[PDB]
Amino acid sequence: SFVKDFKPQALGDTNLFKPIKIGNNELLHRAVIPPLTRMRALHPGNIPNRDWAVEYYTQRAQRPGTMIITEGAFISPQAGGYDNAPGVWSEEQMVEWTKIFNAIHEKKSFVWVQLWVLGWAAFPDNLARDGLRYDSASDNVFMDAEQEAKAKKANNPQHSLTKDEIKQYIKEYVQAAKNSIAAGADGVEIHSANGYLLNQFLDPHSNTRTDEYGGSIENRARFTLEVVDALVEAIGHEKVGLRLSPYGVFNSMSGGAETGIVAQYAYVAGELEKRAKAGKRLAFVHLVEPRVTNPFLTEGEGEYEGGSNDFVYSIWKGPVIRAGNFALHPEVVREEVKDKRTLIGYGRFFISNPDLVDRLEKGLPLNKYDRDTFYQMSAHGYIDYPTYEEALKLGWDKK
Amino acid sequence: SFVKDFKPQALGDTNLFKPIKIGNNELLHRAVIPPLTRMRALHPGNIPNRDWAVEYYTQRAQRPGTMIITEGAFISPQAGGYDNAPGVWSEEQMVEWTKIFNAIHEKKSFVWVQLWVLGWAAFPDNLARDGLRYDSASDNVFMDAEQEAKAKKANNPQHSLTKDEIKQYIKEYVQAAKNSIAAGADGVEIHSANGYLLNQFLDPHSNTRTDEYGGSIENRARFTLEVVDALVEAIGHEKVGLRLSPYGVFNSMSGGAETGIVAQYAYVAGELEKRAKAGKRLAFVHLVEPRVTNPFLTEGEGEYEGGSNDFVYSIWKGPVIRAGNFALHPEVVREEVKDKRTLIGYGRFFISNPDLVDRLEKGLPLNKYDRDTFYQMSAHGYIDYPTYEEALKLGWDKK
Ligand SMILES: Cc1cc2nc3c(=O)[nH]c(=O)nc-3n(C[C@H](O)[C@H](O)[C@H](O)COP(=O)(O)O)c2cc1C
Ligand SMILES: Cc1cc2nc3c(=O)[nH]c(=O)nc-3n(C[C@H](O)[C@H](O)[C@H](O)COP(=O)(O)O)c2cc1C
Repeated sequence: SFVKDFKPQALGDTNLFKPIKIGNNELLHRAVIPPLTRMRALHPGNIPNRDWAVEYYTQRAQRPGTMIITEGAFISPQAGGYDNAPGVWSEEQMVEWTKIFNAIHEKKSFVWVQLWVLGWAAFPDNLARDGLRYDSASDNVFMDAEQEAKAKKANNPQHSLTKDEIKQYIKEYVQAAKNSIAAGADGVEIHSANGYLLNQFLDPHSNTRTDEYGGSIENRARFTLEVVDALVEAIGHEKVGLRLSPYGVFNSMSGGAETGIVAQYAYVAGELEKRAKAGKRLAFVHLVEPRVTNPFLTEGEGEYEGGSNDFVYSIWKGPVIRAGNFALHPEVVREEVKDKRTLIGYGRFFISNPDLVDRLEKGLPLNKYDRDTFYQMSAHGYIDYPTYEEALKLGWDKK
Repeated sequence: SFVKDFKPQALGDTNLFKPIKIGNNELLHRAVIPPLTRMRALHPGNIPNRDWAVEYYTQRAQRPGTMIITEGAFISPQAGGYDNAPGVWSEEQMVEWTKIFNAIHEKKSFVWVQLWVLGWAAFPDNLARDGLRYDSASDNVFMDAEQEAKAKKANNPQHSLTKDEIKQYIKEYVQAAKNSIAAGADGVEIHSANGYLLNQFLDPHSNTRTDEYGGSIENRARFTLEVVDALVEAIGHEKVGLRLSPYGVFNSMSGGAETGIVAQYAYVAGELEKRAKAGKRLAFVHLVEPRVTNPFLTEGEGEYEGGSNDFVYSIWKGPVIRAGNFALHPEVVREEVKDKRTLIGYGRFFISNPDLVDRLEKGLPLNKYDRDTFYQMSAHGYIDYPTYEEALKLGWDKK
């Protein structure tokens, strides 16, 4: 059905439909598809789903000029740990990502691969099966009880990375960014949000290191800015973006309770503008809003309103994509895009509305999403959500 | 005359007239008199002006319940360097500050002494006369040409403080805070703004030290937070406040051009809320707005609007006094005091309008200020600006 009690509002008279250029791409509108894990990749191999992934992405690439950021893709085996999310390190994987990049491009939209490394959010048993370590910034703080039980049972203890092992993750990040560009992607987004490895080094609760990768604002951001610097040398700054969640608490990050958290992220945004001055301005900064602190909570659960992402605008002066509970609040978006360099990420509603960009333009109803197939190895709940027309021929009240 | 083309607006229906408690004081309204140097103290001795200072302060303390922050007062001889600003280290000085504190208190208003240390803004010749060093965070960066000529001619070179000399400034800060409280002040404001010593240690352009007082966000804030910590142990946190100017460029500070500047100040605001959690919440944070980047520029000159002070509210959760070009913009104040823990500092217009708080309440015209007696050793331009009544009996159009 459509979202029952929502009152749509057309947004076509707003800057959400003005073109803007991001990197080398000329978006026709500013609604972007933020990275969404769906768990349909194939085990063994972390292969993009050979039966349904081109159609899913082809479908969401339908309104021309859309920026699409893929699911997070693992840069290498040690970076992974979930059997059914895709990676971007092997030939077999790059043969199905090429097919996907081309079909999006057939539709004249654009595609940015999110590079993902799990840290302590990985399942330590999977990793153990495969001979891999269970990594994190430190080893005396664990994500949670379940993860702790899981590592003891796999007998795969959490491991504090050595400098030489951080350096190998910087080697795999560069390779995986060269492989995505070589296969046809328009750019890569570095995932340094949502409690995954890079964010475990940025946060004071998960990073209790004493070396130059922890213990100060400057040392906690170091691994994230080496990765930005190696990928801007490897493939160019117009092909790189950075996702950050300042106030997120998913996967045991501190959020707003750490009184130091605005300084930690202000510092990253400042270094990123330092580089802009020296010529190397990244394509965009992507921010998860505090209005969603964990994406597995229903819209309106875990709004963190003792803090705001607006500080970033004072420091970074380039395009900002913002994501988090914007589809059921077009009144909030209308205000937000009055800013001229703000793009809006719509995540749960791009799952359920393949044609979200026309619905937003025209003010049409929105298809409800089914939270039970967000992760399922099915086509159902993946490629079978209907466009408005189809939902009308289906008679989703209105027939 | 009155400010010719201004259109007053009564503000009595706003939160600028709701009581609020700051430290131990219960302000009857939220317009506060920010620290204003006027150069009427006596040489030798840096004595408060024995003929006109009680009347000036008595006059501005007229509407009951006003918070008054004094002129900056030098904590000790080495902290000074201007002959005619007052200090708070000797018995002769404390005998005239007592008289002043009592007359403000007679009027049932409150008085907070600003503790001041000059660093490189001092005149190096004066200091040389007296046997004093010309201090700063470092010695290979000088404030400007004039200051540089002045030090060479006095042959009083800029000196990088040793740790032991920072420690002696922390001893004099505590003493001068105990002397003001012992003489009757309601509290002290630490001046760590406007390019003076503590702000020379906070800023990356003036602080090129390699030790633990420079070279990182954490080390540049260290001298400012030891001073906060020594005064909260010496006289209690409800008696201490901190003034900061994030975007100021007066006295050669970086302002908005340093891409690191929001992180540097976010970090100070975070440590200040860390302490609040441990019980020791300071009385207030006082911020100079970017709408005035140097106070010797006319209203509307040097507005810095590529940055905002609103980040501080995300981090510090206690009272905030904001100051900077608010008297000719009551429409901006109306919006700003919708926040429930915001006080407004009015500086050039409290010079010229002894009764500013009633004029603001009632929407009356404003007396122009005379910028040539801001610093003069005269009563004229100090205690002879008229109240509205007197300006009407004088016939300042309307008679
Ligand atoms: C099912 C699902 C999977 C997600 N997986 C990822 C991911 O791969 N990488 C990422 O950065 N964010 C991930 N997110 C977060 C979304 O990108 C987005 O920040 C948030 O859901 C947007 O809020 P919204 O859905 O209210 O628009 C995921 C969200 C959903 C709903
Ligand atoms: C004549 C004069 C002297 C000043 N001296 C000081 C001082 O002693 N300490 C301080 O922190 N600010 C000083 N200031 C700055 C004001 O406190 C205030 O931040 C700024 O002038 C307020 O802006 P406004 O005058 O537009 O209200 C001075 C300002 C003036 C106009």
